[PDB]
Amino acid sequence: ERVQNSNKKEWNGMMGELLSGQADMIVAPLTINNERAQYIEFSKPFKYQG
Amino acid sequence: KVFASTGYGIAIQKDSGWKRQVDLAILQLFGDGEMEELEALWLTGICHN
Amino acid sequence: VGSLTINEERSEVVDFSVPFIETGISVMVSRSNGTVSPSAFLEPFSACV
Amino acid sequence: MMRVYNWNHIILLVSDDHEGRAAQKRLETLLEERESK
Repeated sequence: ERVQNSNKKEWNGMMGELLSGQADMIVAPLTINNERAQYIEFSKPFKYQG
Repeated sequence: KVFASTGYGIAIQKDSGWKRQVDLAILQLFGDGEMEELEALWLTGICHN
Repeated sequence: VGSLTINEERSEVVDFSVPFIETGISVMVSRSNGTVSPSAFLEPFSACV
Repeated sequence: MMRVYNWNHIILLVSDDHEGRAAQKRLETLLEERESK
């Protein structure tokens, strides 16, 4: 989400903590896209989904 | 109910940095669903419905 | 790029990409089927009537 | 100073000023390397 009056798009949620360094590794319903793979390194998919 | 659960991928030389940008393009493919259309072009049966 | 699977004894040797096709081991048969209604209509009516 | 003694980790503190920001920009442009092969 874009931070208001700063033109900066900032993640929230789990990625508001992990990309800020406030958290360690995450297990989650990790829906995988291009951008999350761009900022978070990923393991191989544990549970194939749709 | 497949007894195994694995995936088909691509083999790369170890410590080759290109595979990151390759996987970015793989997720670029995943972001629009063209492989479903190629599955409609390739992987489609007759009475599998 | 051939249709090979990502496996543990293979990933230890070289670098692997993200899997793009979900795969799994099963079996297949050419089986004609049917059913048995064992000596009644399996619980024919409501048993109260 | 990296690969003088093969050093590979750093945590920085920037002076909130044009000096520290410009030095941070210079080292950020310096860190854009290792495009092998």
